[PDB]
Amino acid sequence: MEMEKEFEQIDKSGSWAAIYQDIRHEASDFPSRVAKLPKNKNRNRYRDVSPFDHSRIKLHQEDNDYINASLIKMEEAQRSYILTQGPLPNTVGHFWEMVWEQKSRGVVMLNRVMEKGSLKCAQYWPQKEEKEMIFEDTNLKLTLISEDIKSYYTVRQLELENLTTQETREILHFHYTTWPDFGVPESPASFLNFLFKVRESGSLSPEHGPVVVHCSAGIGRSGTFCLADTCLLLMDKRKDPSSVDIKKVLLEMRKFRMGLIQTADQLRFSYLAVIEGAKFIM
Ligand SMILES: CN1CCN(C(=O)Nc2ccc(F)cc2)CC1
Repeated sequence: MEMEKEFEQIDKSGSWAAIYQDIRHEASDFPSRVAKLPKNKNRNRYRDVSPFDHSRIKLHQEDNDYINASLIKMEEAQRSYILTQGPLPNTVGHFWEMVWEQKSRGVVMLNRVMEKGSLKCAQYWPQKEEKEMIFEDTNLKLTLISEDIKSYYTVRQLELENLTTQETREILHFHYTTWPDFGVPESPASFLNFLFKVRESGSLSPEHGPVVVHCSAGIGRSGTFCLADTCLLLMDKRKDPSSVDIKKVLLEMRKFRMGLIQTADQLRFSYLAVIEGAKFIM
């Protein structure tokens, strides 16, 4: 079926939970043996969210190459993304090592450091220009260059220096700051505006390594971001845009990381975002 009318048909019939449970039943199951090794317990935020072995990002290190991060490679859309958990106190150096080694240009953050009165990720970037951060375990230096605070999101320019080689690179930090503590946004308008700002920066384009996207677990809000982006790109590329099937795209993405889209409300919000976004594109 088309999307917008499939949408009203699920609303009128109140069957979002049944649609979402079908997706969960059909999703791929691949091994995640490296994630479950005992030496990696303090590298995982949640015991039930792990990268598959076949798609995990490897650190360029011979001691321990493990990070909770996955490469999502979308062949028809010609887009790639790295989806990862919010960094932990003992993985902030690994996080920036990955950004460096994968040649990423942008980092997309969809959570606040504290939500619901608890810490959802480490404070992994500097908040003042004159107070830079040094990650001694991976030999990197990170400096805040500029910050632009808007009503729904903040954009930061950061300098990452590889202290072994003295090479430097400019990294863009795109921080969506207004996702509610509970539920999903009422309108997709600010989320779509944010997606378009990431696109306009070049961070999603083939001349760079894959964008790094995270929330707390790296599957819920993060899944909504890449699902909406890929569906809108396919609607531009194909002769028949009504052939784009958001459930099929989501199942393809779940071949590369488990659990993408965590609730039926997140699934409905993803439909809404693609539907409204397709009208603005034209
Ligand atoms: C002001 N300009 C913007 C480009 N720029 C940069 O560093 N790009 C980049 C390339 C490759 C990579 F992996 C990360 C960033 C700094 C100079």
